[PDB]
Amino acid sequence: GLMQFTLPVRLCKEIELFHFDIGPFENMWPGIFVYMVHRSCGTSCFELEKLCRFIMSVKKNYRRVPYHNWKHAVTVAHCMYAILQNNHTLFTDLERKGLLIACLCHDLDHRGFSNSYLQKFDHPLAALYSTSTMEQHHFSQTVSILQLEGHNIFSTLSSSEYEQVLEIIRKAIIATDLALYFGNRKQLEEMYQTGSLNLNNQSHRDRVIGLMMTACDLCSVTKLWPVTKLTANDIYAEFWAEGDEMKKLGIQPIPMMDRDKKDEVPQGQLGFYNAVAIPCYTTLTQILPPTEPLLKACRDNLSQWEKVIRGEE
Ligand SMILES: Cc1nc2ccc(CCc3nc(-c4ccccc4)cn3C)nn2c1C
Ligand SMILES: [Mg+2]
Ligand SMILES: [Zn+2]
Repeated sequence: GLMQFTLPVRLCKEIELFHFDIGPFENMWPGIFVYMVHRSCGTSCFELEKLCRFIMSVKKNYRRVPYHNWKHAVTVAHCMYAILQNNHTLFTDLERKGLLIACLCHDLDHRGFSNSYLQKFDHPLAALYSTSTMEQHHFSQTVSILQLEGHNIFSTLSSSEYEQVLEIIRKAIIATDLALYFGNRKQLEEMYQTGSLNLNNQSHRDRVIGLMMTACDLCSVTKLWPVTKLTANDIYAEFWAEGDEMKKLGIQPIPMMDRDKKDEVPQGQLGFYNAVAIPCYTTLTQILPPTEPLLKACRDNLSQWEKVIRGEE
């Protein structure tokens, strides 16, 4: 109860910043998460013993893939921590509880393959879940782990408060399906622009949390350039393995997934920043002004990929 988590001084200061990198010491990542829950939510949000047992079971259910791994989970939770801490008064008690957990769980048991590859392979998960296939699975794995003995971190919530937090987590995880992001951001853009956006309207809040989930999920493009650049190598190592598997099924993959077309990576990142990332952080900054450093960092990284193309690196 009187037992804080404290971080060394450099991590204590830099963890508050949006561009923080959680580091290569895997054994410190649980401590970093608990630290963030404690300042974001409170030392009373969760029973320490249950929360530590939940974190360790979540870790165990992330696989040893190049990108969609335990480090990605904790990275996405840290971006959500930074958003919540820079927007103190905008979020409910239940939302603070649910959103860091949703972020830690959002890619549980990822195999390093897209929804499209599962559907072409005819994976059983593609018959169980016809849209947002991996995302319905991540939510299903989250509920499985919450139901293990001694793992119910929400045990103190009422029946209806429990149902609300699980519903925040479900919508937050479904929203990480990038297919859904384009339409969500268009609606939010129109709502903001015609001044109909209303944070007392639950369906509006839902959309705003959706966009926060996309922003946290893509936060690799908001880091210092050497982090951004080295993370892109992991991102492509997955896509290229999926491309290899597409070629094994007798299907030319898209160029993004074809290792034979490595050379167009710089131009592929430009389209990504222009079509996905910059629009995401722009609309997020319009709705939540203190998230502007994510947009500024994204713009700085777009300019670095421009320099790669001009052969200045
Ligand atoms: C956080 C984050 N999330 C993502 C998701 C996808 C991508 C790849 C983006 C892309 N590359 C290509 C491409 C590459 C080589 C040859 C031809 C085309 C196409 N496109 C859209 N980057 N990414 C990042 C950085
Ligand atoms: Mg995902
Ligand atoms: Zn993710």
